[PDB]
Amino acid sequence: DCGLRPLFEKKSLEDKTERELLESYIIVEGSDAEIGMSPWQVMLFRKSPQELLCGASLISDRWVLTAAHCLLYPPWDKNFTENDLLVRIGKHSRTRYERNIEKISMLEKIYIHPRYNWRENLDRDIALMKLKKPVAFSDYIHPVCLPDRETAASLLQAGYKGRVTGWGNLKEGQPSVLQVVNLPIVERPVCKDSTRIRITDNMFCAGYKPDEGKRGDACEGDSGGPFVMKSPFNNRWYQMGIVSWGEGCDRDGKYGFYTHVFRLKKWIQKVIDQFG
Amino acid sequence: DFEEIPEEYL
Ligand SMILES: FC(F)(CNc1nccc2oc(Cc3ccccc3-n3cncn3)nc12)[C@H]1CCCCN1
Repeated sequence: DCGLRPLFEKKSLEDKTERELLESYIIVEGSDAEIGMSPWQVMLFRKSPQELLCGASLISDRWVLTAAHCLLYPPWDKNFTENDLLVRIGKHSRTRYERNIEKISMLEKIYIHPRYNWRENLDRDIALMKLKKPVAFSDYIHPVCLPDRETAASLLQAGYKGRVTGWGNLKEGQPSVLQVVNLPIVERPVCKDSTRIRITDNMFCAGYKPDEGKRGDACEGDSGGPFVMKSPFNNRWYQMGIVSWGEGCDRDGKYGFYTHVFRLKKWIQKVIDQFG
Repeated sequence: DFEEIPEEYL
């Protein structure tokens, strides 16, 4: 049932920019998201003090996927436990408590990839969060699909556009509602040559070239959010990447880097059918 | 600037 949106696919209605994604299968400078556009978008919220930590995604009624550096990053003494965070699902507005719409859940357990490399390049920047109690789906809460080998192979290609969402800063200042932007996947060589950082296979970068004219990128607060694509084969939405890092935001000649979800699917399935 | 959420969750 994953990847089919109650207010769109289920009703055969399409959001205003999805066609841009399909046409390519041959947040800074983003736009406001329509209601129910990303029912899997999750907000990582800090209790004391109350603030937006990062983005995240719902992949089942009990699991949330996000970037590991959102929880653990020694360079900034960042190390959160289950009791320090809250998960807000079904939101649209960044600051308002959407009564009768959003759902807030406590965490039962956090799982960070054992080989997450915070010391150097944030390799394997991924983590799973098990909710204490299952959340009920609705028109605004619905899981995204995780890719299978075949979907990843045919969609994760240079020039193919994906979509990123989040309540992060609008510039390297904050949005009132969920922002959205469609970005093209960039060739590995171009990614490697734009930074001094050692890029691994567990990553991919996306963004427009400085001469493409179009702008767009993730930014602070957006980390841990989903990079999703719509399969033109079964019309479902699949999460291909996780907003991981970047040097600044929407800076020319630079690109956002994402955790390669499929490459780490083995670890994901292993944790799920072993701890819950 | 975040609106207070129910105490039940906190
Ligand atoms: F480039 C860096 F030096 C700095 N970048 C970051 N280091 C630690 C946490 C981050 O979280 C983000 C979030 C992000 C994602 C995509 C696009 C822009 C951003 N930024 C938000 N602020 C600055 N960049 N960038 C981060 C990274 C490279 C990888 C190893 C750690 N240092």
